[PDB]
Formats: sequence, C-alpha cells, structure tokens
Amino acid sequence: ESVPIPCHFIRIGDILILQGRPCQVIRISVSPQTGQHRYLGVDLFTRQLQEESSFVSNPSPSVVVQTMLGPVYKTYRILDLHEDGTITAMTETGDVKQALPVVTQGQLFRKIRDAFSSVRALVINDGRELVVDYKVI
Amino acid sequence: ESVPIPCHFIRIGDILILQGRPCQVIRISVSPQTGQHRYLGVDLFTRQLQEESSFVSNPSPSVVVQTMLGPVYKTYRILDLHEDGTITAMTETGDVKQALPVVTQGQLFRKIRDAFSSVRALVINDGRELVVDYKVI
Repeated sequence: ESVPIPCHFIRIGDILILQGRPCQVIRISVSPQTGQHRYLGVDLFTRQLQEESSFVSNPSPSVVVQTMLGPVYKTYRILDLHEDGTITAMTETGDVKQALPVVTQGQLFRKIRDAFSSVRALVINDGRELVVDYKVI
Repeated sequence: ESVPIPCHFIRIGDILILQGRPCQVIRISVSPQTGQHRYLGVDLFTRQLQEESSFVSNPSPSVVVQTMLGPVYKTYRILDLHEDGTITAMTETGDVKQALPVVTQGQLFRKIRDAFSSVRALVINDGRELVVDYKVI
C-alpha cells in the first residue's frame, strides 16, 4: 500500500504517507541535529496538518539512504460522473466503484469533467478510496 | 548499482541512468503514442546527449507504474583536495580513494573547497567513480 522514495526526489506538492495518512507536502526542512528531512503536509481526507521525519538506512557499505513512504496509485477507467462530486469507475479486473469521491485540490473534478466530455482516475487507498489525480491516455 | 524511481518523482536536473550512462536530465516529455515519458540528458562523463523512454509495469491489478533507473549514491568522508580538481576520500570501511574526480557541474569543487575549510562526497559509479554532489553533515 506504500512505497519508499529517496528524499532527494520528493518536492513540495508530492503526496506522502505522513503518520500513516496520505498528505500533500507543503514544507520540507532538514534537522540540524540528525540530518533527517522533515515533511509538513495536509491530510487529504481531514485537512489536518501532519509532520514526519525521514527514515535513515545503511543497506550497503558507504550507502546511506533517506526515504519516505509514498502511496501506491491505482488507475481506474472513468465511466460516469455525478453532480455531487463523485465518479463511477471500474478497476482493471472489472470491479465497479459506483461513487468514488474526488479531492477538491486544484479543481480536480472540473478538469475530469472537461476531459470526459478516455479519462483514467488515479486513486489512493487510506479502506476509503479517493480520486487524487487523473490521466488522459 | 541502480534503483527504480517512479517517473512522476523525476524532475529536470535529476541524475538518471540513460542508456546505461549516468546523465543529468535537461528535458522531459511524454510520448503521445504510448504514454511513456521521454528523458533527454547529458552524460556526466562524456557530455554527450542520451535519450531513454520509461519502463511500464503492471505488478498488481489496477497498478501501472512508470519507472526510470537512478544511480545509487555512496557517501565518502573527504580527507583532502588537490589543485588538479581531485579529492582524497575514504569509504565507510576505510578504503582510501586518493584522487576522486569531481564534476564541474554547478562549480562543485569550489563549494566543496569552501565547505572543507566535515564534508561528505556523494559518489556515482559508472568502474570509474565520480563525485557528483556533497553533503555537510
């Protein structure tokens, strides 16, 4: 449900798993005490602020890596949209999700509506699924 | 010697392995035929231009991932610098590298010289080792 990403690849606006919650990063800093990177983010569901420091590892001699956890993105085929902000989507295997919620970040629904009239929904799981991006394709 | 990175994390200026060579990315585009991402980069050793398209994978149902290969970074303790552009460094195990070359990208040697007067060198292997970044820590 998550994937480790080297910290030097992460930038403001990226989605990370902060304290077990998918969050959009709004600030990145470095700890002068440990050298860890610090990520402040906005919970995509509750809009609460969360912070988490990076995980240091030493897998091989002279190889030290700083990572954060990023969410695994699922692409669903978009079948329909509704006037309440939800969409009807279908998984790769044919499972129909009747009312998937869409984030209000960057007016995502309006862009999906403009593209619908072959759009793919990029969905994040946190049991609750959430459309956080889209791809035309 | 390499690590896969999701394409949406890669930005201009990042170092990738293009056609088996470490390259600094200078342009990113998308193929309208396949949806693959295309990366044009400058070879850090020969200064030649290389291009490579992303690798698509479908590991899990509804999970499609576009990745590129990035180099594994080694951190060496910097022991000395020389007037010819090289540095003396030591690995985590104590192996002394007497004359490690440094890239001229972003005047890296001048920044290392200013920081030396506890600096760590970030080194890339392509048998030939190359200092491509530095860290104070």
